[PDB]
Amino acid sequence: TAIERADQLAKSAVAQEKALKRAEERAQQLRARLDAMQEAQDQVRRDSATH
Amino acid sequence: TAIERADQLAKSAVAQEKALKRAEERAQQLRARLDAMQEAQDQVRRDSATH
Amino acid sequence: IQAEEREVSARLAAAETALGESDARRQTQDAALEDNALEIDRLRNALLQSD
Amino acid sequence: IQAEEREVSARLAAAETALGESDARRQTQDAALEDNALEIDRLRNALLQSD
Repeated sequence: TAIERADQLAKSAVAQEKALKRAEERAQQLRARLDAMQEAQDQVRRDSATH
Repeated sequence: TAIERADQLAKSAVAQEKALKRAEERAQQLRARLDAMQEAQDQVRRDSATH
Repeated sequence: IQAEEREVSARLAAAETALGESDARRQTQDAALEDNALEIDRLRNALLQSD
Repeated sequence: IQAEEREVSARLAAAETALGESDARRQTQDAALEDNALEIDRLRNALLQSD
């Protein structure tokens, strides 16, 4: 019984690892989009200075 | 040995449960920061319109 | 219409997140259920032989 | 922008259908997998006694 539980729990751990990898990749995408947005804000700030 | 290894993987599974939770709140927070800079851009757009 | 676009795009993005997560657990649940089905059959054979 | 709103709402409708279908299928196989766990416990017990 302990071997059965250990095997299924290791499988669950592998699934959890895959889920965190997905979440971290998509959070990285969110961070990159935020960073591009900030750079755009910078350029608009330069435009405002010109005005 | 089976009981020991099963307990170790139980602890690791709990740990990555906590890590997933953490990444979830932090992704929610950084999504809120995207939102905040979104309202910032709305204000700055109407500001450039006025200028 | 711009505001409605923003809110719909956001909540659709959340829906895509949820569907990806649900698809991953579709896979894990179905695979684990198939493994336990194999276990059911093998214990069927074992108990038949023993009895 | 009206057409783009239509497209985004269509993607949202499809996502909301797939999410519901996934959740229902998940509930069915979740109950089935719990029942499978109990039944495997029973077979392990019968193997106990007969062995």
